[PDB]
Amino acid sequence: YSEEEKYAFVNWINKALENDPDCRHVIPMNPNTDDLFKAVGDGIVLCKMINLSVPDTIDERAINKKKLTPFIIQENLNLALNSASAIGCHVVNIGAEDLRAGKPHLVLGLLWQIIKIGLFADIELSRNEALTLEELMKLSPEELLLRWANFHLENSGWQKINNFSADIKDSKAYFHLLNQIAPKGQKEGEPRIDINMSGFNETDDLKRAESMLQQADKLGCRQFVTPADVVSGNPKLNLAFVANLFN
Repeated sequence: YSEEEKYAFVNWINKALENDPDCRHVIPMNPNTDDLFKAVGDGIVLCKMINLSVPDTIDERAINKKKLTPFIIQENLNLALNSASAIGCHVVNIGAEDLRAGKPHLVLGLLWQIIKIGLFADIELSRNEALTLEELMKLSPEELLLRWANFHLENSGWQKINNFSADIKDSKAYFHLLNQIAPKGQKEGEPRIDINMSGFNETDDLKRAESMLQQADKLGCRQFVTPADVVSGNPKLNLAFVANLFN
């Protein structure tokens, strides 16, 4: 199974459910161990995540938290599966038992589907003034994102990209992106954040991804990729990192 996805998903979930009063028994998880696989076994985390991607999908009142017997748990699990299928996940290949047993590929497969949904949703249910608009509307989340990236990419005089894997491996594009995407101080009350462009000339691709990521952190966006995932052009993890900068 992908250790890189496991790790990425742990740090995302730890951040997402940091202050949830119902997950204190399991959050923060250790990204280097297989506790992501055991943590999922009671259904609570999954249900919670579903509502983060699509609000009001599961009633909190319907999730069982206290005194979890085996039956209560499978109820939690089946509820997670039925609701996820309902928001668009392809989960026909999994039942409560597989989750209860923490099967890697299955757990990582379901988690991604829920995460992607919430990542892409914001790009969808958010724009209008932010943009024939009707035609741009008929544009998929991923293409709309490349359109959005390339926009900032040219406003900074850097060349455009055609993808988020092979094209982003050296961090030079991500650097100008962060640079253009950073707060400028003009709003209700969000202060400017200027990012350090040194690191851009790091020479070692891996040392530049670290520097780039160090800057993404200032924005609160150091998620989904590690220097290694940036340099290997991981498509899934690099797509999620970019969608999050939009989001």
